[PDB]
Amino acid sequence: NGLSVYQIKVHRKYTGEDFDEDLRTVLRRSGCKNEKIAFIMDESNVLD
Amino acid sequence: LDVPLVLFNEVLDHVLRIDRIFRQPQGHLLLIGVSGAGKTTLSRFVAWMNGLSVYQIKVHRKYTGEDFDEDLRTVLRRSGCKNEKIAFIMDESNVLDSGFLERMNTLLANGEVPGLFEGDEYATLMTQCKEGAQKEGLMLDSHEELYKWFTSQVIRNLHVVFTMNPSSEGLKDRAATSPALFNRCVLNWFGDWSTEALYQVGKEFTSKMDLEKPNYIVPDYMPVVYDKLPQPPSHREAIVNSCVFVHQTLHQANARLAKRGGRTMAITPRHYLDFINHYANLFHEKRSELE
Amino acid sequence: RDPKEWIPRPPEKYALSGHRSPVTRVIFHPVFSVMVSASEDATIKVWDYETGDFERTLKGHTDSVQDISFDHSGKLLASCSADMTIKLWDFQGFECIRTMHGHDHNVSSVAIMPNGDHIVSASRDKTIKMWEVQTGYCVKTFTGHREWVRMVRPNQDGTLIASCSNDQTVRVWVVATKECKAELREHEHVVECISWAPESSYSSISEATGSETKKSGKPGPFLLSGSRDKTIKMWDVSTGMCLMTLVGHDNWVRGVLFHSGGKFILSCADDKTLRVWDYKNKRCMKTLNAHEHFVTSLDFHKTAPYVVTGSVDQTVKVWECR
Amino acid sequence: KEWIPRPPEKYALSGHRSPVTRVIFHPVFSVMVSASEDATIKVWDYETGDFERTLKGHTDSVQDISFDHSGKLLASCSADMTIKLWDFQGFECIRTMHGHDHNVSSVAIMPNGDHIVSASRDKTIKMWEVQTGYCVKTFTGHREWVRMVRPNQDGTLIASCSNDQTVRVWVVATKECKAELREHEHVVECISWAPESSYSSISEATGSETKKSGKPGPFLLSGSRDKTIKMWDVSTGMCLMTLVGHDNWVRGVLFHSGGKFILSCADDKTLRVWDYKNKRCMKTLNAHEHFVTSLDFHKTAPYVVTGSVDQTVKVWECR
Amino acid sequence: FNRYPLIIDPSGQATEFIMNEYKDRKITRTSFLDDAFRKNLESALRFGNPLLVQDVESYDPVLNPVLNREVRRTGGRVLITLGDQDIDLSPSFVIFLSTRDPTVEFPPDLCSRVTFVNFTVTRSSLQSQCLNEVLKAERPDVDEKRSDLLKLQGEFQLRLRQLEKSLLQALNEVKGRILDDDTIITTLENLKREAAEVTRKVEETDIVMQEVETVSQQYLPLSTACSSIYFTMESLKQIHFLYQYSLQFFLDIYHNVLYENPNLKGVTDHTQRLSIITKDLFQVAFNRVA
Amino acid sequence: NPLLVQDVESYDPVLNPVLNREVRRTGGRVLITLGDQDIDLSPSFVIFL
Amino acid sequence: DFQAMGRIFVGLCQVGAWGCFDEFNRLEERMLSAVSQQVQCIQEALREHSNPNYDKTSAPITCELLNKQVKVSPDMAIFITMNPGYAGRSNLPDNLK
Amino acid sequence: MSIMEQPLDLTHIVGTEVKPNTPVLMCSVPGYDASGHVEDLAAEQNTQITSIAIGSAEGFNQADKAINTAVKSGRWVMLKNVHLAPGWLMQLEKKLHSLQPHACFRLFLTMEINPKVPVNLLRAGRIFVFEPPPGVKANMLRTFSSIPVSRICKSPNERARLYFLLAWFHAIIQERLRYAPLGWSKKYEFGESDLRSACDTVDTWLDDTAKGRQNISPDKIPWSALKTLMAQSIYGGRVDNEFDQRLLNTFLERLFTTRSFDSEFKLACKVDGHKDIQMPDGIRREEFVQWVELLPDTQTPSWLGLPNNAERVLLTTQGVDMISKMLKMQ
Ligand SMILES: Nc1ncnc2c1ncn2[C@@H]1O[C@H](COP(=O)(O)OP(=O)(O)O)[C@@H](O)[C@H]1O
Repeated sequence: NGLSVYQIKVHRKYTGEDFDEDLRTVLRRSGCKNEKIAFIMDESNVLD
Repeated sequence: LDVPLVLFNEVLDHVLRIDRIFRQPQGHLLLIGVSGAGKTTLSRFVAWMNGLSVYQIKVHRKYTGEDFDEDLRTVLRRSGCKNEKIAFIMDESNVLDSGFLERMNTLLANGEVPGLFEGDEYATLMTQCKEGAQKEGLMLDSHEELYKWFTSQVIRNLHVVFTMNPSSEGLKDRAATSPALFNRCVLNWFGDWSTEALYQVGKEFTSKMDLEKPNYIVPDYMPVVYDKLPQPPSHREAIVNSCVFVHQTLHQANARLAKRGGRTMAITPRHYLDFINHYANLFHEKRSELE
Repeated sequence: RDPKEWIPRPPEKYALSGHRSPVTRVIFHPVFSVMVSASEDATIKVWDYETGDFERTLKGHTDSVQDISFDHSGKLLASCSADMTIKLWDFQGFECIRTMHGHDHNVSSVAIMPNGDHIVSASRDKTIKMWEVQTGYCVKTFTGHREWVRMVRPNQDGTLIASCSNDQTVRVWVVATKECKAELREHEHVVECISWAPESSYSSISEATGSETKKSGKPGPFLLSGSRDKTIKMWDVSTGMCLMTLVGHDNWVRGVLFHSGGKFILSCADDKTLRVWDYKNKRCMKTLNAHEHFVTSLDFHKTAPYVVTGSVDQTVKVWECR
Repeated sequence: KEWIPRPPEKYALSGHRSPVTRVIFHPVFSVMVSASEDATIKVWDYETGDFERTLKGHTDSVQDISFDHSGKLLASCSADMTIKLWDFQGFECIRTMHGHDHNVSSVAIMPNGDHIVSASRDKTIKMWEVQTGYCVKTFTGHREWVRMVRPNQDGTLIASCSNDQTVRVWVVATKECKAELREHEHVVECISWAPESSYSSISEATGSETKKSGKPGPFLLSGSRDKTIKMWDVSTGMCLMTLVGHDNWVRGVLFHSGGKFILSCADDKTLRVWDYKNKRCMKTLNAHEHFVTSLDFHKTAPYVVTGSVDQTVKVWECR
Repeated sequence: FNRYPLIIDPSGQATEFIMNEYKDRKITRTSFLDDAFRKNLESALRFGNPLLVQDVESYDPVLNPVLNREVRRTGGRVLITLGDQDIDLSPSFVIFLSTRDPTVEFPPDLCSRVTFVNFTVTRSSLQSQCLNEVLKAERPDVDEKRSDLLKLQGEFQLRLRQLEKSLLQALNEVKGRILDDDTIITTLENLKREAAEVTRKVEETDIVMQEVETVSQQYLPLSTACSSIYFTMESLKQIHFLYQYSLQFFLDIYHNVLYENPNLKGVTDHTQRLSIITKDLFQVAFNRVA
Repeated sequence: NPLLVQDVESYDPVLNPVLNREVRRTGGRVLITLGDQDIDLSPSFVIFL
Repeated sequence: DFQAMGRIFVGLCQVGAWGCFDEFNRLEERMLSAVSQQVQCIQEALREHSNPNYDKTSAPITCELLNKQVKVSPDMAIFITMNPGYAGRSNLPDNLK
Repeated sequence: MSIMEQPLDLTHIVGTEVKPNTPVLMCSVPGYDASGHVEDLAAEQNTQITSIAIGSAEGFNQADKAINTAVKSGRWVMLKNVHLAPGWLMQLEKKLHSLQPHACFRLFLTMEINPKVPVNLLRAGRIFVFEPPPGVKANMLRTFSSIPVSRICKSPNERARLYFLLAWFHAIIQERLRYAPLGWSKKYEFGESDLRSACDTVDTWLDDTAKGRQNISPDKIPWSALKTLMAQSIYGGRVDNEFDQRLLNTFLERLFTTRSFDSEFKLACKVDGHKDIQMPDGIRREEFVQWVELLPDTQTPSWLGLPNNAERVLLTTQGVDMISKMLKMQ
């Protein structure tokens, strides 16, 4: 469909601030740059 | 770094001198000597000893002032914000423009470049400095004392090493184009390898070679080249003296060739190292083939 | 056979099949009555389209060959492959005279500039590079695309190059000064193919789109862009506006080009069909069930009435136009 | 077309460790396939003489290999009493049909591309299915070892040559030997039928009279160890012409793609091209230092390959 | 060489010699003026391919770790840090730097990092070239005779060396005593008879080489004059910067005086032709240079 | 460089592309996108947890 | 530079005006060399305008200035005023003089 | 050394002795250019030539495009004042080396004798030095070779005599520059442009006076017009000294009079103390050219009106310089 797949790269030090930065990146790309993005995330990526 | 080094007295003296500066705040070095003398290798080794991280700018044909500014921003961010001890080894061949010298002068003297960070870069620098001050236990909010803390961190952490060949006119011009290069930098005159250094390198490298001749007759008029050569020299000592004489002969050869008006290439200690390596390899090969 | 009105017809002339892998691109020799087809088996087979007989295979590429092009004289052939190399072929002796490295990833397009002294190539490292034919040196590097650049094509005089990328945009560059003249972003998917408008179609395009005659007399270079949203769009490079959108393909458009007379548009897509577009009325005249699998490329002979299409079914077909 | 091999060569491919038994051409790709006696089938690129791959699934010496019309399958027979069907897209054995006691000599896929024929020492010719793998009908009537088997251009007629001096033509539908030919001086070894491009060229070459239907009828040929090559009429069963002059036992025979010349190999270490309509072409061309085993003619390309006992495969230019 | 060489050959003969020596190793000829020099360098470093780089006056400082051999060995690999990315240095890699400018100046660091190999034109080599050229122009049969003689002498000496080495190897590889096995005696007799035949061939080639030499003695003064003329032309740069003349200039002068000489249209005497050639050599050298 | 990684109870979710073999061929043979860096995968690599 | 002088020349050619360029040697030597080409083109266009066979009913005389065809009026002229005694001023190339 | 005195035959050298891969470097002393010579050569050979003046970036672009086109199409390329771009000259030399141009391709690089010209470029190409002709005889030979034959031989038969007088005046004026303080007050730029302007003036005024007649009277030639124009605009324009202008007026009034058509007219008086240069009696170009070619080898400053000792110190200095040059390359 032409969407750009985005997946957050979590790790042991992945905290809320990193997740907020990833959200800011995705929202900037998909709202300012008019980019279609498929934000794929798993339940294991929900650390909080 | 997996490069073999032959240790002589001057090497120990120079590594001690370099180690002295790296342990001082705002300790910058100005190493002066012929290329291939080991200035960069010794600086990297001593920086490894003291925990410093060696940084060198990757200059190329298309390198310009903006690339140097970006490299300076990277070095300053690592040294000040991240509290990292960095040895900034920079050579005279890295100076493609006088703006490089202006930035270097300001950084060496003041410890910061007032206009290096601007706009988005300045905001990112301030955020990183706030994080670093929080990490160090300081509570700093306004930009002024944050920048002051960054400057203090850079002064305490960043060490700059300058290596350049001994050009008299070049030295005189650099004494004015970069005044902080001669006031904020400790000048170490490495120079060329001395006759004693050449003799020690030849003795150490050719030690594994046999070079033993019990029936060697000492000539009445010994062509002494190394002053501290023993009066009844052995065969090995004579061989090393001949090697030193060969190097000095190339020096005199270039002197005479340049006197007439020809184009000469500089003879470096790397020439002597290649000479002794070739001597060892040829000796081994010829001995093996003859046997 | 009106010398500027023929269109391909359903009954094929030949179905040439010697490739062991999907045929990537097919081109016509500008001078000789011979044909060149590149495929994914790292081979460049050469065919004659008058009698439909295989002639010789040009090998030397390690991985799949993605594009091939001829210079104006037809004496040199430039091919790019998936092994990150560009090879220049002496088409008289059929030997590879020069191999050019420097791209960091798959090189998916190549084109020889109209003067014949430079080679322009696009690759997956999001860059477009220019190579001297004589020395093989990389002399320019057009950066700015955010994704894999799929095609690069110079205009008639070689002063402009257009490119399409996976970033769903078409960029028009200036060869002399490297600047990006225009950024044509209206496709809703990845742009597959591009093509420039010949000067014989300028008046037809102008009177079909209703564009008033400019005081200069030059309507402005026109460009096409087939993309994966199953649409073909005609652009005005001078103003950056999309003159028309051509709808009717059932799948991703793979190749697009003008009739040499500049009266129709020929396009092929993955819907297994080759379509003839009457851009006068912005509608499709003829649909040809070209191949039994995806159709990857097409070419239209400048003078002779022949159309050739390659396909993923490893078959090259020659179409008589009547 | 007047394609004729020339004494100079381009590549002498030598990768086999055992004598080569047969060589064939791929229908569509620029691929040449050679079966040898080391239980392996090798794949070559005759255009540039580069080794490509080997298919080492067989147990004993591989005897005969054959493609189908599409060239997507490769049927192989060996002395291990089995017929292996190879998938030429992935080059992996997909079906190994068993039975057919004792050494299997020949194999062939009829143009319909759904069934296989095979000849063996057990004095019978079997009929297999590509899709399933069951031998459905068995051909009996040969009293000795059947050497070569070759079908027609539309999957209806089959000829089998054997040591019993008989070349019996068989029918798919009726399974009856409608034509039995026992006239050769010594062992018959190789057979090959006539393409439709040469049917007209036989009328003025022999003077045969057309029947009421007007068609000259299907045509035959059978080479034999008696150093004589003889072409036969399938419809009638009578002799057209006997080609004589080979020094040693003949092992392979086939027709020129243009249907004008006769080109064959034999144990005389030489390749011989013969004309029959006018008896003008009698070119003798040495090919290998030892016995020459098999050969093939490219349908469209000007290339011919020959396999020999010297473990070498050679490619000749046609000019 | 220990340090990687930097070749200086204005004539370009050393470059083609290097390309021919490393042809079997797939040597790639690149340049510092190529924007894709980094990619070729990294490919050669990773895959161990010989590399020849031209236009060294535009030297790229990215080669500094490669020329200095600043390798880091860890995990059995040899890591070279070409810029910012690590590359496994294959031990078969070698790089040659070349330039066509004999007057180019190099910074002292580059002078330290490379071994200078200078291909200058000597008086003896130029005399030999001029003598061979005049022999080919005037006495082509003698020229081809001399070429065949040189090839034969080279082949014969190689055969003699091989026979001597094989004789030593045969005497050294015996598992016991010579007369114990007859095959050793067979091999020794074969080697000795081959050596005798090759020595006879060497002697006959030597006498025909003697006659070839004695017919070429007449053209020696012309070659000496040619060498003197060229080395006078080369020294004309001392009185003016504009008097820069290459070897190809003098070679073109020689070719013109040999083959494109009007004064040789109907003259067939060898001595007369030689005198005319010398006189017109001086005249044409002055006319073109001045 | 075969690797052995202990303490898998604190698994680091960065090996997921490596463990899933999420590679693509061509343009450098086997390419693995470890995070944001397009690493080139060595066929001799193996990891034990 | 070359571009500015070319544009001024285009304006003077189209208007039909006299261009007096004082202190002409204050330009760089390379710029003077480049400008010599445009001056020569304008002078050739003027010269081919003066031949008797030219007729005003035919196509007007044009010259190539800045990659454009610019009509050259017969009334225009180029005058340069220089002080050659000032050290540091550029030396006009021989093709321009 | 007699070839060096003749005018340079660019046609033969360019056609035969110059390979297409070798650029034709034409270095000239200040005051001389080789552009006109090459344009004339291309015109006489009916060869298209692209002339580009180096000094602008778009100039470099056109130079590159023209070279690329010509190496394939076999045309000629001119690049003038290339001494102003030494780095681009090195780049061009590197480009020229790896090149296989057409058989008829020729590249002419017009520079002056400048120490900044790269040495590798000088070695790559063939150098031709353009400078003042060695003497009066050579100067008249060059002047007569430059002017087309059909241009001198027009309808009036007196045009050839006027052209010979103009050539002699040009040679005398230009050879006086070798003696800088004596011949003139400063090194004036008397060159081919002045000669061409004077020739055009002579043609225009002779055509205006002689309305196509085959012959004209010697007194009917517009002597005053030619004298005034050549003293005020053509040759006297460069003169900024009143005494240099007086000398030019003296030469013009001595040469350009109706007495110059007399059989006993004296071009110079007492050159060696006894002999003097004599006005040729011919009426066509060939006779005057033959007279020029018959001029004695020996030349003294008395040919120019200067004292014979005006060249003594210069000759001594040149001899010492020749000795030093011979001793500098031993
Ligand atoms: N004491 C030494 N013994 C042996 N080799 C040395 C020594 N000092 C320097 N070298 C050689 O010099 C090279 C590095 O020289 P470097 O320090 O870069 O020169 P510079 O001082 O001009 O920067 C190394 O490859 C090393 O082999």
